[PDB]
Amino acid sequence: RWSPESPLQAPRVLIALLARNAAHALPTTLGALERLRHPRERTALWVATDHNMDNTSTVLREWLVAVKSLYHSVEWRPAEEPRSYPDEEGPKHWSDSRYEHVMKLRQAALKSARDMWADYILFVDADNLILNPDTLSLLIAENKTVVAPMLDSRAAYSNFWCGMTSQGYYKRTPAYIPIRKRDRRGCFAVPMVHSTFLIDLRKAASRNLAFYPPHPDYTWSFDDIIVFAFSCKQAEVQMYVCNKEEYGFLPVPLRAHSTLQDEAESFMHVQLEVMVKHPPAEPSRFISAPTKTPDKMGFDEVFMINLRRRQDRRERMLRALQAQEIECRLVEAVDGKAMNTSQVEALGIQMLPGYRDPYHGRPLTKGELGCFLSHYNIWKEVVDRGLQKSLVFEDDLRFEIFFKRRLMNLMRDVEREGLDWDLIYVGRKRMQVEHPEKAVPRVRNLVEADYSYWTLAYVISLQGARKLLAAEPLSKMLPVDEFLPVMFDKHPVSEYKAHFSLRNLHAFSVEPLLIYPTHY
Amino acid sequence: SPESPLQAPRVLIALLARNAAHALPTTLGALERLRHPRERTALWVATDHNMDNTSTVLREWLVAVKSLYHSVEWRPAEEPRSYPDEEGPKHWSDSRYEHVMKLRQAALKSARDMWADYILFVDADNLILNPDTLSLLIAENKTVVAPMLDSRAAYSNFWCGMTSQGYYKRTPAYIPIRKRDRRGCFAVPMVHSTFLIDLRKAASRNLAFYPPHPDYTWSFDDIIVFAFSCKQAEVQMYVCNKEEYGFLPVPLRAHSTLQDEAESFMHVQLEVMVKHPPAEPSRFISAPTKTPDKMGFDEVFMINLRRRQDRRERMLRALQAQEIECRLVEAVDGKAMNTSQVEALGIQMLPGYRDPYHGRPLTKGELGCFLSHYNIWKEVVDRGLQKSLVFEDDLRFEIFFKRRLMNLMRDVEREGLDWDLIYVGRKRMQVEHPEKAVPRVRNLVEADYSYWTLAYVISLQGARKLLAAEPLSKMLPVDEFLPVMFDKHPVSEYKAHFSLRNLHAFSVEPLLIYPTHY
Ligand SMILES: O=c1ccn([C@@H]2O[C@H](COP(=O)(O)OP(=O)(O)O[C@H]3O[C@H](CO)[C@H](O)[C@H](O)[C@H]3O)[C@@H](O)[C@H]2O)c(=O)[nH]1
Ligand SMILES: O=c1ccn([C@@H]2O[C@H](COP(=O)(O)OP(=O)(O)O[C@H]3O[C@H](CO)[C@H](O)[C@H](O)[C@H]3O)[C@@H](O)[C@H]2O)c(=O)[nH]1
Ligand SMILES: [Ca+2]
Ligand SMILES: [Ca+2]
Ligand SMILES: [Cl-]
Ligand SMILES: [Cl-]
Ligand SMILES: [Cl-]
Ligand SMILES: [Cl-]
Ligand SMILES: [Cl-]
Ligand SMILES: [Cl-]
Ligand code: NA
Repeated sequence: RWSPESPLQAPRVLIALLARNAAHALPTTLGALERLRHPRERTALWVATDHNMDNTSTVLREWLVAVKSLYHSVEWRPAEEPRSYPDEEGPKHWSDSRYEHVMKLRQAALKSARDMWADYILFVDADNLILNPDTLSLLIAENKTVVAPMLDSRAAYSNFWCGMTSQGYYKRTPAYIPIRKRDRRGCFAVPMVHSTFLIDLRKAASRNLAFYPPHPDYTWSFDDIIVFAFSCKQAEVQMYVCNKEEYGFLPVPLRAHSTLQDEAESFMHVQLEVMVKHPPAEPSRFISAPTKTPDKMGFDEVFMINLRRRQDRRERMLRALQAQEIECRLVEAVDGKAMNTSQVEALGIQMLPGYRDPYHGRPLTKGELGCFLSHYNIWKEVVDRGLQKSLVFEDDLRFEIFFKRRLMNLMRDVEREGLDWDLIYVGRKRMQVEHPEKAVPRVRNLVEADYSYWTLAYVISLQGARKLLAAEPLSKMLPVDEFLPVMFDKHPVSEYKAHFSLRNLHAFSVEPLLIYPTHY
Repeated sequence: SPESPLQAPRVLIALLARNAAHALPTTLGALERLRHPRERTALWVATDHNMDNTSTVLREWLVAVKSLYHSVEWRPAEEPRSYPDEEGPKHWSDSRYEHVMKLRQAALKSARDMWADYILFVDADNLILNPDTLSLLIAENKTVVAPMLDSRAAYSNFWCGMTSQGYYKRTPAYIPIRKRDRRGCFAVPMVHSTFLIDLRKAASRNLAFYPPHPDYTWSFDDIIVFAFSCKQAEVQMYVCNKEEYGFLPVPLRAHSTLQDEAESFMHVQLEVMVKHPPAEPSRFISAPTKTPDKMGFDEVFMINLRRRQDRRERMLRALQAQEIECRLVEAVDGKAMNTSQVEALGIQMLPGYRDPYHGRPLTKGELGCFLSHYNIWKEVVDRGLQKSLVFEDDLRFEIFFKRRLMNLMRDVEREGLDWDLIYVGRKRMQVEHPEKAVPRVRNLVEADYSYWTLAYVISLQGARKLLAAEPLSKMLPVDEFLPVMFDKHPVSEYKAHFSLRNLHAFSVEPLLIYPTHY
């Protein structure tokens, strides 16, 4: 008698989470873990927290109380005091006592996973955003003993090394950049993975892995990720990292003497990166992130040019600003194509005679016409309202880490040196690279702007806005990203600089650039 | 870059023990020796309503083995020692049925809560000889599968039919499965006692030992409730008989006794030693020492060729387990006698005998076999042994052999019966009609034509009658010489050579001893 058997239940996974000073990330992080597409009855939670200066243990307690019932079992290990290690130089410093405790904690979770007869233990760092809900399944599918998903960061940094130095140090190899950029996809044998990775406790070799104490043959630095990575060579467990698709993101780790506000803003920049091509990462339905309140960053006005039909750029940029606690006046761009040639003459507009595209030798486009007129209207509004220092934004740009603090301090430095300035490039395309641009003395992170090529974001002074309107550019219309290099007299073509008599613009660029385009 | 092997699946062995002290050294010994990794095994043990030291045996075993297993759960309950609504230790009152169903549901919840792959139920008196039974059952990849355990009778731990009312039902499938005629894993409506549940299967979630299913309307019986639970879960119960897995005592009536159980499980140990080495106990439990006696006979003999050590040790083991003590009579090797030593004894064959099957004359083995029985006959007369019991060395003891044989001799001597010979093991030849009953003495018949010498009781008056005929001059095979002496041999030529055939011979009925190999 043939009789069909019912399906096998999903593998049993223990999600082990260590949390110290992570209240900034838990709404986005724990919310992602809830929504993992793995049956919660085949999932268990293991949570350890201590040495907190923020309200990390409170947020965890409330999340766990909220989801305790959906899971197979929950383990809760808080420790309110002490709030910091007796041998630390700061919270972002990795002392040996901190290295030891975290090693003991991951061993504790590992033993905890073994004792409950789980199939897998998945480690997730508290600021590791596992955006893809299928990540756990895809990692279980590769059938590796220790496999990790390649999480994306703002820099080359990711949760894996391609080389190692026979003394445990990091090592570049030709394979890193290809894997990191998803040019080669697959699951690659690597000497080091960390942050988030999946251990398959079904494999016999997993019985020989340990996070603490180090292997008897260990002879390297007291460093948690090195100790575990060495446990894998001795167990002959090969570590793998996969990038076959996107899984999640993570912030670049700070230095020892970094602050918590550094870390908080770093994870906020992670949320920005996600929004470059994804919807904003949603929080848990039981945890709320604290209300933020924006400001103008000390400028007199913050503009953002946006064409009304570009709705999604608008919503993205306003989300990107809200999270940075930045507020702006939205300025509706002039649709150049919507201008019949009658309305073009009604404003006295004529192209700069004999203008050709620097790459296709073509005339001024209706699109560039509207772009110029949008900035021109902002210059007109600057003079009307007498705005001393205004910040101008276009609507398709990605922000650097610590954008607000880094910009507010250059303005404070420029002011304390009383620098006579008209225009400060916050984002541009530096066309003069063969020798460094002339550093501006006494003002850190500021150079004299040579030939540039964009208008993504700049700071304009009321003096500068007068100098630009003064040139009467409407009659000699030129792409605004070239009208400016003409005005600070660094444009290459001399024929163009002839049509403008008084080219007296003090133009400086922020160095390095704080704003880049989304698409490149 | 190769991946390491997967660990063995995770099994929880659930063990409900009540009044099992007679079995646990043997049963637990079998379990602790299963070929399946101990780290991939967990123990769940619950005991209560004990009248024997079951609690102490399990505790003694658990304390020893605890440190080798993934986990040990342990649920003892010393008081009360018996159910308030019971009629005896072998009575299954509703309170017992309810408590047992709850303990199995308790184990099923335990196996689930600990993320086990399988829960294995083994009753405390189920002997799992085959160490591969657990691995073999896991391999069949079923959701509820039981190994077919062997019993002394047609009983086993499965049914082939179940009525619309939940009652047992015979089908033509049962006997071939039971005898290992068909060897597979067969879908059946009932398995119990020892079976394996696959907790990896989504359907195993719907299984429950207690409470009964909402649609349940049958008797408040534990095995029925679980069987109906699989039905509602659309889980097919299977039983496999591909090889031998283990043995199992036949259950007893409600008004049965603890000693009936202890001796009935000893018969499993006996049935095991028929074709296997004896079933060893756990190396962490000591079995209770046994004090052998003589059963009231003046002597108990056991004929054994000195060369046949295998037979000797087996019989000695079988006798010790039954608390019976014997006098080993080294047999007479009829083949080792050169013709001159045959003549020294003055032995002539009965002129004309030929085997009723292949027609050969009397053999050398049949000679020494007669001389061994003959030499014991002399020793009964020598020592004045009123009643003695004679054993050969290749015979299979029935259940309750000791008490049943003692009780017969007791009814015999109470009725003052003029007896000479009592077959305990034989081959009955007259089978057309029943042999004659001996009034006022149950389980005893006047022996007609018989044809074996496995086991028999003999009296001093009988030992004299045999030696009186002086058979060494007219020697038949010893098993034909007796039906001559009590005047039933079909060959009147053979009965002619014996002038006086006055022997009073009887037979236990049914027989208490049978041959091992046929
Ligand atoms: O005393 C502590 C220190 C850290 N953590 C937790 O352990 C994880 C460490 O995260 P961090 O952001 O603080 O660490 P980094 O971003 O600096 O990157 C880390 O990546 C590895 C983590 O897998 C190693 O911890 C490595 O030493 C370290 O550089 C976090 O989940 C943190 O919350 C604790 O529970 N208790
Ligand atoms: O109060 C109790 C009653 C019983 N048991 C245990 O239950 C198992 C089965 O009981 P028995 O072996 O004494 O009874 P049976 O030999 O007759 O076989 C059983 O066959 C099925 C096996 O489950 C059913 O349990 C059925 O009720 C019962 O007859 C035994 O291991 C016994 O130790 C307990 O632990 N506590
Ligand atoms: Ca981190
Ligand atoms: Ca039984
Ligand atoms: Cl420093
Ligand atoms: Cl310092
Ligand atoms: Cl320093
Ligand atoms: Cl114990
Ligand atoms: Cl049979
Ligand atoms: Cl039955
Ligand atoms: Na420092």
